[PDB]
Amino acid sequence: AVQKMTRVRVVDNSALGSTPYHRPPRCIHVYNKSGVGKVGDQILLAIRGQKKKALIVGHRMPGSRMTPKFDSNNVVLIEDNGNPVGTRIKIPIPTSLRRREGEYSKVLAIAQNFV
Amino acid sequence: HNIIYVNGSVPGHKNCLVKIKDSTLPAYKDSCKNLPFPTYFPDGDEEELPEDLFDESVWQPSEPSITFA
Amino acid sequence: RFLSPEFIPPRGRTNPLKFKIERKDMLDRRKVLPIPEFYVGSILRVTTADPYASGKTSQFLGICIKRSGNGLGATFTLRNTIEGQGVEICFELYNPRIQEIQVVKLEKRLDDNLLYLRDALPEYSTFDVNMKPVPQEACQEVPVNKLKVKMKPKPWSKRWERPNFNIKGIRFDLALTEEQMKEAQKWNKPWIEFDMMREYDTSKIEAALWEEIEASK
Amino acid sequence: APWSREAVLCLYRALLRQGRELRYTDRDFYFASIRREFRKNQKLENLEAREKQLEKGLVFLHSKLGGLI
Amino acid sequence: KFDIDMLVSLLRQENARDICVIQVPPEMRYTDYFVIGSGTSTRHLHAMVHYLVKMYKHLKCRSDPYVKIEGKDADDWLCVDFGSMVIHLMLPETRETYELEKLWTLRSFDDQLAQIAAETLPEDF
Amino acid sequence: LTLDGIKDRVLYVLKLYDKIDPEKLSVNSHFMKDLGLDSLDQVEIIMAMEDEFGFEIPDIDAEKLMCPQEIVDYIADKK
RNA sequence: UUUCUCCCAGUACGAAAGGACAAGAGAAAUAGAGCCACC
Repeated sequence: AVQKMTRVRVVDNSALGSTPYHRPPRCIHVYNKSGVGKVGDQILLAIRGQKKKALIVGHRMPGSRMTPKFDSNNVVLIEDNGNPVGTRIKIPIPTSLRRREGEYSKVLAIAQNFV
Repeated sequence: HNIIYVNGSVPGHKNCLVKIKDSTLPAYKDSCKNLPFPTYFPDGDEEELPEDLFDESVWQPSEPSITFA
Repeated sequence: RFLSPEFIPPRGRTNPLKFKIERKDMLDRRKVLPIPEFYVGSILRVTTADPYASGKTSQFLGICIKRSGNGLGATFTLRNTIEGQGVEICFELYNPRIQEIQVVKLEKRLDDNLLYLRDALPEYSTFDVNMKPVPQEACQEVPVNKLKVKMKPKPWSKRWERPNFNIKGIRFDLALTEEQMKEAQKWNKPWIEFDMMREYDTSKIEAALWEEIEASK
Repeated sequence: APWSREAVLCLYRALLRQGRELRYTDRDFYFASIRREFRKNQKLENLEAREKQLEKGLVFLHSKLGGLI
Repeated sequence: KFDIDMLVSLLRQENARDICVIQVPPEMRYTDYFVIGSGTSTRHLHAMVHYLVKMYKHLKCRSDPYVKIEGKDADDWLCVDFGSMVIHLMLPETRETYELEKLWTLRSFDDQLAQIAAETLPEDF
Repeated sequence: LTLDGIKDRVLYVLKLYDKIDPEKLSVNSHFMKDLGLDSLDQVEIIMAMEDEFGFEIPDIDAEKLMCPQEIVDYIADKK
């Protein structure tokens, strides 16, 4: 998953995320009461020397039964206003985010690929 | 087989004797009103109980596959 | 006579009566939902009710990589690569929300566990979701795929080269020198192959279970 | 440019008809949007690229306006 | 009950400039209907969003629980998740930039999908 | 069918479209040269004509009309 | 054991602006006591 450090793959078309950079995009903070960040959990990602909130959509940590375990950590950038930074998401995104507590409709609308 | 299925975990190892009593929580203050007040007497045999007793929400085996419609 | 793994009880102090009750429910459920015979390495398509969606079922296709659990709680895992993403889903055999089970391709692989396929090349793990079922022969053993997969660079999830794993489906020669294998072989523990304290026999239990299962039918 | 320009006229006509058959959405924008879609893409294209654009429109035409409701 | 036809008529009453509704086939495990709405100004966006929720609560939906409103903080994109439909409300200019309709209308042929790019993440040494 | 009725109606639908400039909207008004009409223009003009008269005009010969009177003749003989 | 959200309810109240309670529900968090069906 994504946590302190834990270099993640930025699945977004945001300018900072889309542009290649020599240092990988790591995380600085997890926006949850617990310290562990999983799918649907807001995080304080770092991109192009800037701090941008990201939403986790996949993790490599073993999950509950009847669920697919991702082989890579995927995140989606979210603006301060709450709208996603990027207008599209490339990696398939689980549809459980809809039922997850929080505001996920905007990201799901931007996520064309659903598994 | 006089087996009771209870939610949650019970302290101790398997095959360990335990003491069972009615819930003392305030919410379930008086549940014995609708239950056998002293106890259930099979000797009376007013009505033979089914071999397996199920809760309404419980899905019995051999039922149709649950579809989330 | 194919006895499914879940029916075989494991060694322990668990009450036999639990297995007897569990088997009856499993047999009763098998009537409602038919559980096809399959082995690790077989590609299966399983239909399950979707909780997030309303009144919509989905079918997922993947190669069976591992079988775990016993009794009503037994589960099976099938692996596939979708949109370039390796995905493994664990399905419980007797879960009420599994509408149907279809064995698209019934086959066996060299090893009983295919966790090393994650370290193998993606193509060995890629399977078309829409691939149609292939014919099978009833009075025969399941086809055994003897293809040896090629591994990715040396850093792996587990040290498959070690004799303990004894993986027979890996092309170690291509990625590992014979000297490296000898280094791995230093953990041979040859007495383990000859130690009878680690042996658990279920043949008698398996044979006894067969008649009981057939009797219920 | 197209393999057959007759399909373009037939395809465009069907799209306009679907707009009059589309209730839940606002009929006003759809007519303008479709006209813009035809102008932006179809005016300059290659035979291979044009085949994809018209082919997707045909599926768009033949699939209840491609899910528009 | 609160259904697709009632909401869009209510949207028209509050004068939604542009409404997009996309049905979802049973195979795709998402909401049956995806809805996108336009609104002239953030004040109009706030007003229309409140109106639909108020009508939804009044119009039966007793079995369903109350629906939280998402995106009210944003002045350009407000989205409300109802039981059978999701309405994404935005400004007209914001509508074209995001092109939610293209994503759903063109499931895999949407132009913005290609706009996504990749990167490389080498180590320092 | 009235040939004169079609001509005025055909001219009327041509007049309805705003993008084309009816500087000389004669019965023999040409499209490529007289009105400077592109492929988009002729396509749309047929659409307006098609809607009024029950469509069923295929583009195989529609682009060959090149003038209101020709389509008037094509409309007249197809009804 | 503690926090947060929802509900009550845009109601009570208030000219408006604004905006509660109590009761109920759902989420987590940590502490304590346990447990191995699954991972």
